[PDB]
Amino acid sequence: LLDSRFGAKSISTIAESKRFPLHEMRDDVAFQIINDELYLDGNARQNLATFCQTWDDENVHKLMDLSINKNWIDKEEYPQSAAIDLRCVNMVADLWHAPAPKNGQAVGTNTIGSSEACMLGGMAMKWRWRKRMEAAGKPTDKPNLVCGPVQICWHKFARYWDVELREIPMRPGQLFMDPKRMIEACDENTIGVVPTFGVTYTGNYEFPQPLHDALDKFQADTGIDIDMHIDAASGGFLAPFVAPDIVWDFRLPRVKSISASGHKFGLAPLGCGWVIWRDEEALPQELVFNVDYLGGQIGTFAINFSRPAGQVIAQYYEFLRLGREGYTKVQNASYQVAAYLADEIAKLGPYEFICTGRPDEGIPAVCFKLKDGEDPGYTLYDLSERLRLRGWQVPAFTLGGEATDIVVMRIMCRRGFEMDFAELLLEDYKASLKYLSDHPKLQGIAQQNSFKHT
Amino acid sequence: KKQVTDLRSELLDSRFGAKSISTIAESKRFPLHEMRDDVAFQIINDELYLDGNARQNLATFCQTWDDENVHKLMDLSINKNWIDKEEYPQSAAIDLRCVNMVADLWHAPAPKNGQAVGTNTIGSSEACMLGGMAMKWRWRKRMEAAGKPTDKPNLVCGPVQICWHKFARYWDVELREIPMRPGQLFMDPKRMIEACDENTIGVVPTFGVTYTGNYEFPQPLHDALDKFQADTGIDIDMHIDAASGGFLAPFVAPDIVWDFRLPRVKSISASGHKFGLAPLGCGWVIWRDEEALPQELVFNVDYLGGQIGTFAINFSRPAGQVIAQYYEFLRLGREGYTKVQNASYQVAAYLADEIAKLGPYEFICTGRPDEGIPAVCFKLKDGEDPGYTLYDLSERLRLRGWQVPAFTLGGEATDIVVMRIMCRRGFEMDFAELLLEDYKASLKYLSDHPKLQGIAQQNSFKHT
Amino acid sequence: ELLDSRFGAKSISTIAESKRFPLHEMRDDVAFQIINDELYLDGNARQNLATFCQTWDDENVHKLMDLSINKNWIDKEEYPQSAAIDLRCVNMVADLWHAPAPKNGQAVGTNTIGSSEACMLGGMAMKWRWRKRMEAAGKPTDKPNLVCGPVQICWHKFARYWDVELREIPMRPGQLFMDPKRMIEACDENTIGVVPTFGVTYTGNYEFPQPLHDALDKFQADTGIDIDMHIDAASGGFLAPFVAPDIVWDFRLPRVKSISASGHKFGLAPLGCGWVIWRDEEALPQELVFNVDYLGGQIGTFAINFSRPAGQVIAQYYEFLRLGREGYTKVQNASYQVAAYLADEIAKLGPYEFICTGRPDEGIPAVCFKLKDGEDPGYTLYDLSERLRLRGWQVPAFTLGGEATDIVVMRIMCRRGFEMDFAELLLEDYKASLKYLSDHPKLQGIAQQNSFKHT
Amino acid sequence: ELLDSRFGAKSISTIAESKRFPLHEMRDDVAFQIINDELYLDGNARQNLATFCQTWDDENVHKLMDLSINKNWIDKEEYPQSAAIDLRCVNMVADLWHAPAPKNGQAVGTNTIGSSEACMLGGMAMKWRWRKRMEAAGKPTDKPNLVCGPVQICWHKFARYWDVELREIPMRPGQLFMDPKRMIEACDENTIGVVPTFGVTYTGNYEFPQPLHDALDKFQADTGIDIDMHIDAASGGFLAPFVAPDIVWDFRLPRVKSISASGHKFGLAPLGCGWVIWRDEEALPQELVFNVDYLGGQIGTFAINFSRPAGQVIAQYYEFLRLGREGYTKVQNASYQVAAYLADEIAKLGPYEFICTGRPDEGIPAVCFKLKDGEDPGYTLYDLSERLRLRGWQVPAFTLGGEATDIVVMRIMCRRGFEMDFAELLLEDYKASLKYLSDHPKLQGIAQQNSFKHT
Repeated sequence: LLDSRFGAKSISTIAESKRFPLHEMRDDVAFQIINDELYLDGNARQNLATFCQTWDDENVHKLMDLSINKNWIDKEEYPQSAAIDLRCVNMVADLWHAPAPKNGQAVGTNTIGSSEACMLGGMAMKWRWRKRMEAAGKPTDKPNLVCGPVQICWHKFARYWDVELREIPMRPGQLFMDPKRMIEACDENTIGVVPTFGVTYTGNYEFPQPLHDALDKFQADTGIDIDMHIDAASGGFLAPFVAPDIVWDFRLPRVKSISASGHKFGLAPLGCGWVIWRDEEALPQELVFNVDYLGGQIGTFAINFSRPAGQVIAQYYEFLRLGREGYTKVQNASYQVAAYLADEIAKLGPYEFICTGRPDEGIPAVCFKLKDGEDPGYTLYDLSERLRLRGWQVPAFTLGGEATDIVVMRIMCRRGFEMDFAELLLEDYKASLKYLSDHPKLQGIAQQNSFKHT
Repeated sequence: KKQVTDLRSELLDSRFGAKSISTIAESKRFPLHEMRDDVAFQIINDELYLDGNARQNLATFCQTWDDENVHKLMDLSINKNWIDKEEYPQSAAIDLRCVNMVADLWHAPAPKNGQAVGTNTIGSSEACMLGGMAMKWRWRKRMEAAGKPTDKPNLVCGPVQICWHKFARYWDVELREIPMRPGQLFMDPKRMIEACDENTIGVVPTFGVTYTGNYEFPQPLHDALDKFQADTGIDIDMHIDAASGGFLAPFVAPDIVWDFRLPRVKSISASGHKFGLAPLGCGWVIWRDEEALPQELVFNVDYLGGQIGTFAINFSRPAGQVIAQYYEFLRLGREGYTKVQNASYQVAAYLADEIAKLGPYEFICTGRPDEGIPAVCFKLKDGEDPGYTLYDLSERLRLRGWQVPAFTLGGEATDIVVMRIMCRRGFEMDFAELLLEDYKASLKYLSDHPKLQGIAQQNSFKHT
Repeated sequence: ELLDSRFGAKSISTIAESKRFPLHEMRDDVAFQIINDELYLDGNARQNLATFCQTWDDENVHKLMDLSINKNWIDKEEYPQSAAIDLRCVNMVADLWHAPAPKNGQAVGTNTIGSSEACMLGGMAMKWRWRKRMEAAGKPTDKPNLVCGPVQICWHKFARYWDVELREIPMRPGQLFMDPKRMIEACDENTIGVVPTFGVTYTGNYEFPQPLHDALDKFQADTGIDIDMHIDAASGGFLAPFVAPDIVWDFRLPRVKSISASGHKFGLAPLGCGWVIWRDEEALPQELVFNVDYLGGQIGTFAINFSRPAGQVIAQYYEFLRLGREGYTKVQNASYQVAAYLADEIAKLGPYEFICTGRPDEGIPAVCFKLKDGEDPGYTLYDLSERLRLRGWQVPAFTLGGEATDIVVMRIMCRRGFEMDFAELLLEDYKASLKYLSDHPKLQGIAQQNSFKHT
Repeated sequence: ELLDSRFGAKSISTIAESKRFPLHEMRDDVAFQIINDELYLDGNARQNLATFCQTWDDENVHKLMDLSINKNWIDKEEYPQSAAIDLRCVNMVADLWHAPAPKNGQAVGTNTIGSSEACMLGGMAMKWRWRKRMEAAGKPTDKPNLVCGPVQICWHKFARYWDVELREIPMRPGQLFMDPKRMIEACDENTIGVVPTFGVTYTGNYEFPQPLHDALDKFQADTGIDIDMHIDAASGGFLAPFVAPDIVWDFRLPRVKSISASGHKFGLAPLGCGWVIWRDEEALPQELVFNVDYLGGQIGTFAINFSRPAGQVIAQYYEFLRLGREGYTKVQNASYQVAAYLADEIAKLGPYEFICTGRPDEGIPAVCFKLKDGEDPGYTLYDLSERLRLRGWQVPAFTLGGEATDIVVMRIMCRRGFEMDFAELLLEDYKASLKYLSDHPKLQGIAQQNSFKHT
C-alpha cells in the first residue's frame, strides 16, 4: 500500500512486471525507483573473474556522457566522431604492424566487442576460402575451422555460419593448440586457423609463430594454403607494449586478420572491440556495404548499425593520454600484481600453476589447480565460497576436453586492482584457509562452476 | 630557429599556454608518449564540438533529445555488463522485465513459465539477424524433417532496411526483394506470392518503411499466406521488421492487426532507440513462443545461479540503454507513450499540410498514424518543374541549419527523388514553424537565383 | 619499480607505512582517488537488514549536509541560524512527546550525536535529581542503582562510567522484557530511576511504560519511595506518535521525567543525530548545564560533546518540515507494511516461533523469530544467515542474553528504503537458500558466530 | 488537443502568444527545458571565424562567472573585494600600456562592458579637454571634429551621439588606412583628437601611432595647434605588448592621452569586458567623474553603465593571474602561428593578394585577402564563403569601404581555441570547396550578401 521513500501510494516494479505499464508516473519517481534497485548490482571491484574494465575515471564519464547521442554510423552528422574512429583503426593497425595501406587508411573496424569482431574475421575467412575453392573447382559445402580452447564467440561463429569447429581438446600437460594436433585437423576444407592469444580459461598465450611455421611446411607438403585470424581479445593490448619481441601479429604473413577487445586491456569502457585486416585483399569486397552520404560513400562491414560513438571516443582518450609509454606502465602494474599473487599463493597450499602472470607467457592472470592426489582439506570450489563471503568473486571451474577432471581457480588482474587490494585478497585468502581448516565439514560441499566467459 | 621545420614536435597551443601535439600530424601511428589526462580530455572535448547536435537533423530516426534522468542512469551504468547476470543481477532483472513488457505490447501469447521469449539487442540490426537466423533454422528443421534439400533458402520482402541485405549476404539466403515501382512502392500480396516457394524461409513485411515512412500491412499479406497454404501445402511464416512502427502503432493505432495477433508472425523486431525512446544502442526482438525459437541457436552459459540461455551476436556490452529503456516504460506507460507519439504525429501531419501549399508535390507519406510513422515524404509531381530539384532545396535548408534528406528510391522507381522529414521527440510544433519559415525563405532564394537549379546532385544518408 | 595501473606511475601503498605517520606529500588528487577506491570495500548497507540507522539517500539531504560541513553546532554566535533551527527541533520533538507547555516558550532539551550521548545526559540527570533529593533528606548517596530491562549498550556504559549499579531484569523464555513485578522487586530508595526501552534492540518489541508506571504509583503509596522514569525511545520515539498515538508512553505519564530517541534511526536523520527532552526545568538539574559567554549574552548547554557539525540537525529539520505528522505517518506505516508482510511470508517457510511480527501496536518495524523448539528443519539460523550473505544480505543471527541464553533469533529491521519490492527479493533469496540447505545437508551446524546486534 | 512529445502533455508554444506578456504561470522546469531546447538553435561559434570575441570554454571561468551572477560591480560597499580586484586590473592594464606611474598609487581608468563604452568615455574626455581650451580662448565650441581611419562602429556612434563631426579618412587602393599625410589634411583647431586604430576590424592591420605622432608634433610646430591621441586598441591592446613589445603605440607617446581595448577579445576575458586607461589625472576632466557616497567614504566613477555583474572583471583577473606576460605571450604566439600558417597555405590555392597575413609586427592574428585585380579563377569569395558554410565554417566575405568599395575581401580571425588542427580542417574544407566550385561553374556569381564584419 505505501512507499517509505515517497510517503505515498506504492508503486511496485515486481507486480505487473509482466505487462506494459498502463499509466504515467512522475519522472523523478521512476528515476529514484530504478536508481534504488540498481544498488543491488555488484560494483565488480572485488570481482576477479572479469577482464572488462571496471575502474572509473571522471574524464571517461564526461566523455561517455557528451556522446550519449552521437551515432557511430552517421558519418554525415557526427563527422568528428567519425574522424576519431578512423584514427583509432589506424592506430590499432599500426600497433599490430599492419602493412602500410596504399590509400592511407587501414582496413578494419570498431565493433561493440570481440564477439562481432570475431564474426567479421570469421565471415572473411570463410569467404576467402570459398573463393579459393570455387577457383579450384572444389565443393564448398563443408567448411571447417581449426582452433584450441577458444572463447564462446567461436562456438557461436561455427554454429551461426555452419562451419565445423575443429577444437583441439585440452589435455594434461597440453592445455592448448600445439602445432602437431593443429596440423592433424587441417585439410582442404579448413577456412583458417584461430590461435587464441590469451586463452580465456587459463591466461596463456597460444603463440602464432610455431603454428605459422607448421602451416608453411603444410603448404609445402600438400599444396594446401591456410591462413590465420588471431583472436587477441586480451593479448592484443598487452604484448605490443610489454613484449614487442613476441611475433604474433601481421609480421606473420599468414595472419590475415586480428581482433581484440578495447573494453578489456585496451582500457576502453564496455562496448568497444577492434578487428583489423592485413590489407584490402584480406577483406572480400562482397562483405562490404557501401552507403551514400553527402560527402561520397563509405563502406561498412558491421553486424551492428546505429549505436553510440562514446566508447570509441573514450578508447581514443586512452590512446592519447597514455601512448606506448603509458600503456607499458599500466600493463606492467597489472603483471606485477599477478606475479605477486602467484608467488604468494604458492606458499599457501599444494598447488600447480598453469599461469603465473608472466608477460612472456600470457596475460595478467594466475591460474592454478590442486596438485594431483594432494588433499589439503578443501576443493577450490570450497575456497571460492569462503572468498565470496569476504566480497571476492574468484572463479573456480573445470577445464574441458580430456582435462574435464581438472578444477582450476583463475584470478584476473585488471586495471584498478592494485597491489594494496592484492594484499587484502591474500589476508582473505589466508583467513579462508584457516576457516576451512577449522571446519573440515566444508570439504566437497560446493560444486557449481563460476561464469568463466568474460 | 636553426631548429629546422621538420625536426620539431611542434607548435604552441593557445589553450594550454604550452607546446602541443597535433592529433592530425601523428594520427597514423600509435602515440608514443603520455600526456596529462586533463589535456587529452580537453583536446578531445574541443574536437567534439565539430559534431552536429542533430536537433536540426530531420533525417535520422534515432533519439536525439536530452533528459537528465537518462544521462544519470546511463552514467551509473557505464560498467554494468549486460551479459554478466551473476555480477549484475538487478540489471538482468530489469532486462527480463522489458522483454515481458515489449512481448505484451505486441500481443505475444502468455508464456506457460511467465517469461516471454526474446532478447535485448544493440539495435534493429542485431535483432533482425537473430530473427533471420531463427527463421532460417525453423525452415531448415522443417525441410530436414521432410527429407528435402536445404541449400537454396530465399527471403521474400519489400523495400527493406539494409540489415536485411546484410543478413541475406552474411547467411547465404537469396533476397527476393519485391521492387519499388511507380504507383506500387511496397510489397503487395500478389507480387509477394509470385515470389514464394518451398524454399522461402519467411516473409518480412516492413512495418514502417525506412525510405518513405509507410507501413506495409501484414494482415492482407497474412491472408495471402493462408490461401497459399491451402492452394499448395506450403506454410510460410513472417518476421515483422517493426524497427520504427513497433513503438508507435500499439499506442496511436492499436487496431492495426500487425503483431502476434497474426498466427504466422513468429517473431517481431524493433529499435528502442528510435520510437522506443531509449538512447542509442537498444533494440528488441520477441518470438511468439519457445517453438518459434530453435533451441540450437541459444547458448547456455554456466554461472553460480545455474545457467542462463542467450541468443546474441554480441557478448559483453553495457546495460545502460536497457535501464534507460525501462525508465521510459515506467515513467510513460501506455497513457504517456500515446501522448508522446501523438505529439510527433501532429507535427508531421502539420508539416505535410503546410508543405503541400508551397510547391507542386505528390505525397507518399503525410504522418497519418493509421498509415505509417511520424514522417513526411514527397516528390515533385511528375513532369512539373518549379525551378529547383529537391536536392537544391535540401542544400538551401542546410545553409540555415537543417538536414532534410533528399535521395532516390530503389528498384523500378530509381528515377524518383524524394524528400523525407522525420519528426521525433524534441522536434516540437515551434521548431516545425521555424522549418517552414526556412523552407519558404529557401524557395524565394531559389526563385531569385534560377542558375542554382540542378547543381546539387548527391544523395543524403537515408538508412537511419 | 612497482607501478600503479591507475596512475601509470610509481606505486603508492596505503599499507606500506600505515603504522608510521607518512613522511612525504603526495598529490591531492592521487590521495583522493586512492582513498575513494578503497571505500568501495565498504558495503552499501541497502542490503544490510541488521541496522537501525538511515541508509537511504535523498539529494536534498546530501546538499544540506554538504553546505553544513563547517557549521559548528556549539558556536551559536557564528552560526545563529543553525542555532535557531536546532531550537525549533527541540520544541517539535517535545511537542511530539506531549511535553508540558514551557513557561518561557522553549522546551528543555538538546540535540546529541546519538542515543548514546542522550542516554548519558538523561542518566546524569536521573542521578543528580536522586542525589539532590537524598542529600536534602540527609541520606547516603554512594550506592545509587538503575532498574531496567534488556537495555541497549549505552546503559551498560552509563552504569560503568558513572558508578551506578545496573539492576537489569534478565530476559527469560516467555518474558523477554522488564515486567512490573520484577521491576518492583529490584526497586528501592537508592533507585535513581527506571528505564523502560520503548523498542527493545534485540527483539523490536516495546516495553510498555504505563503498567510499569502504575506499579511505581503503588510502590510510592506502599513505601513512600518516589521513583521516576527515563524512557529509552531510541527507536519507538519516532514511530508510536505517528502510527499508534493511543499508546500512553511519554510525558503524559507524570513519572516520565525525560525521554531520548535517535534521530538517525526512525527520525529519518543522517548518522550523528540524537535527541533528549526533559519534562520541564525541574527535571533537569541546573548543576549539569554549563553557561558560556558569547556576544548576545550566554547560552547554557548540557552536552558531553562540544564542537561538531550542525548538518544532521539541519537535515532532521528538513525531514520535520517536508513530512510533518501526516508524512511521518505514511513513511512509518510503509515500513510496518514491509515488516508485517515478511512476518507472514517467512512464517510459511519453516518451523518458526515469532517474537515480533511488525505490528505497530507492539513495537518497531522488525521481524524477530526463532526456530520452533525441537523441530529441526535441517539448518540453524546461523546457517541460513550465511547462505543469505552469499546473495548479499546481512540478516543477523544471535543469542539472547540473561536466562534466554539458549535462544537463537534472527532479526530483520525494515528501514526507509527497504520497500515491498526488496522484501520480495529477500523472500526469493530466502527460498533459494532453504533449497540449497536441503540439497546440501552437510552444511548443517557449521556456522556459529553471532552477527553484530546493537544498532 | 495539441501535445508536446517532451512533456507528454498539452503543448505550450513560445510562438503562439509571443506578442503579449504571458497570462499564466507554467512549471519552472518546463519553462527552463523549453528555453534550453530553443538555445540549441544558436551557433556555438567554434567554427565561426568572423568574430573576435572569446568562444573557448574554461571550467574555472564558468565557476567564477557563476559565483558572481549577483556581485554588483557598482556596489563597492557590499562587494568590496570585487572592487579591489577591479582596481588591480586597472593598474595592471595601465602598467602593460606604460602609463606614467600614478602620483597617488592608483591608475586613472575603468573597466567597462566593452570597447564601445570605453570609446565613449575616451571620446567624451577628448571632447571636454578640447572644449576647455577653446573656451579659454573665447572660441566657438559647437563644431568639434574627430580624425580617424577605418574605425569600428563605436566611433560612428560616438560621433552621432555626441554631435562630433567624424572625419574618416577613406580606404583607397594601396592605402587602406589613416596615413600621416591625409590625417594632417583633416586636422584643424576643431579637432578634439586623432584615433588610430591599433588593429583595424576590417583587415587586421595596425595603424601605427608613432609616425602619426611625429606629424602631430610637426603640426603643432607649424600651426600652434596641439592635438592629442586616443588609441583604439580593441584588439591590439592585448597582443603587441606581449609579442611586439618594440612597437611604440601606447603611453610611451606623449600625445596618447588615453587607450581602450576589449578584455573579451584578445584580453581573453568572457563577453562583457572592456578597459579604458588615461595617462594621468590631467587627461581626465573631473567634471565627467561622479562621486557617490558610501560607508567607507566615496568613490568616483566615469561610467555609462551603472549596476552590472562583476564576474567578467573577476574572470579577467583570473587570466592576468594565471598567465602573466609569460603566459599571454605563449597564448598569442599560438594564434599568430595559426594565422601565419593559413596565410601561407591559402596563397597556394588561388590568385590572391593579401592585405594581412598574421605577422605580429604588422597587426593581429588575422588573414585578410582579395582576388588579384582582373583575375577570374571561377568563383567570388562570396561563392567560396558559401561553400564553406555548408561545411560549418563562417568565413565572412565583404566589400571594403570608401574608394575600395570595389574590393571584396575574405577575412579569417584566429582566436584562442582555433588551434593548428582546426586550421588543418578548414584548409581541407577550403580545398574541397575549390574542387566543387571547379566541378560546378554555374555556381559562380550567385552569392552577394556581405557577412557581419563588426565584431
